[PDB]
Amino acid sequence: NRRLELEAYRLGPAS
Amino acid sequence: ENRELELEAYRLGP
Amino acid sequence: AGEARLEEAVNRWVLKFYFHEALRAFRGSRYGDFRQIRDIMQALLVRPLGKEHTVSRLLRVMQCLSRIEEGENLDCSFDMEAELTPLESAINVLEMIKTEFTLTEAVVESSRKLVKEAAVIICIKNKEFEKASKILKKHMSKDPTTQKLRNDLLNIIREKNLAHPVIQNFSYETFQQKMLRFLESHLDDAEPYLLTMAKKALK
Amino acid sequence: GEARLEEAVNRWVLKFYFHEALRAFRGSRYGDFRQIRDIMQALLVRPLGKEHTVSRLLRVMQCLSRIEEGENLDCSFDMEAELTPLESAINVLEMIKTEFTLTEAVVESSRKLVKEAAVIICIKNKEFEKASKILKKHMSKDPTTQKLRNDLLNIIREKNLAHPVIQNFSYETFQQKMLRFLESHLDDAEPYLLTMAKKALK
Repeated sequence: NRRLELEAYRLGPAS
Repeated sequence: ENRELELEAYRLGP
Repeated sequence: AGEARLEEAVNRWVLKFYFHEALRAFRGSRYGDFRQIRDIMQALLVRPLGKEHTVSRLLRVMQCLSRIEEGENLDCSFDMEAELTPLESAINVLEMIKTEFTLTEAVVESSRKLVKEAAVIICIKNKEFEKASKILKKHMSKDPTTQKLRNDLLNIIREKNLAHPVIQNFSYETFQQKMLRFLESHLDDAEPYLLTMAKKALK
Repeated sequence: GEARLEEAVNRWVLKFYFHEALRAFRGSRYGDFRQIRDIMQALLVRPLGKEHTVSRLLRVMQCLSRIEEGENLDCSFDMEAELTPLESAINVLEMIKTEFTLTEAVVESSRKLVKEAAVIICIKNKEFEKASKILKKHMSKDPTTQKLRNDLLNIIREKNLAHPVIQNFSYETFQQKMLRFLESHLDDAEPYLLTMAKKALK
């Protein structure tokens, strides 16, 4: 879904 | 695709 | 009040400035510089910025470019579960951009086609055919403008034909820069206040 | 000109967030301080030109960072140690003494506090060997510190965490004294970005 890292406005990658 | 200019030893965080 | 509203104002200037430098770095294929500036903006977004549509729009574009920049690394993930490749993630961001920028489907379709094509081709180039098929199925089976291309790609995958012109003529550098001009064309192309003030001060 | 425009803005931004970091710290808003610190850290990787003022700035920023995390002994600021954050603060303090060209007598008073605090925190975390080692290497003065140093030696051996010296210690009071010490050797003037924001919002 991603939904929650998107809302967080995450620019850089998880890993 | 550099593009620093310093080095650490000015480390603020851990 | 006029102590926090001062912090929010400056934080907005600082963010908008580094956004401009990030685009300049990307434009010149200086991706090391882009990634460094991205990390600065990342630490900045957690600060109070008020509620402007402009910083929100800014961050979405910034998110898209970040995923496109890491797009050739299928081992890289932007979600904590590593379900999606960066270009699959970029597709999701593009839709948010279409929404927040109030774009017409006709305006977005050509560039969205580019991202979808790149996502599949990178998988093919890495001989990740199962992944290619999945992405193809999920992003081109139900899209009117992609059918002609979708057909070429199924055949390429099934024949495992990396020597096909569609694969051989693909340039990831060319792809990145095409996406950037699209995103820049829907941006307030005015110079950031901090740069302008620096130009006066050094004059 | 080119590239010198980036360095100019980078300096304004660093100096501004330095100003905000001190303000956050002064108001005991350490969450805001830590966030601002992370921004300044991410900036260090960019070109800043070379000003003596930002070097002094970063040292103070370094001292406050180690002091802010001083209670977290699982935190490390150096990559060869084995040093607790307050031990790192002591090392930074010496850089500050040199770079600010301060006299030993001026620095002496505030360094005792850090030495005092570093030992007491190890005691509070029941890290007595570390407490002893730090005590033996730093607090080993002799004059006005004799009464307290002896108290700490006795506490460590008996593991008496209920001793008033340990119980009455206030880290919040310690932090704010250190900040005020550091601010006493700092200019003084408002950061350019703040001034521009004032003239902009009136």
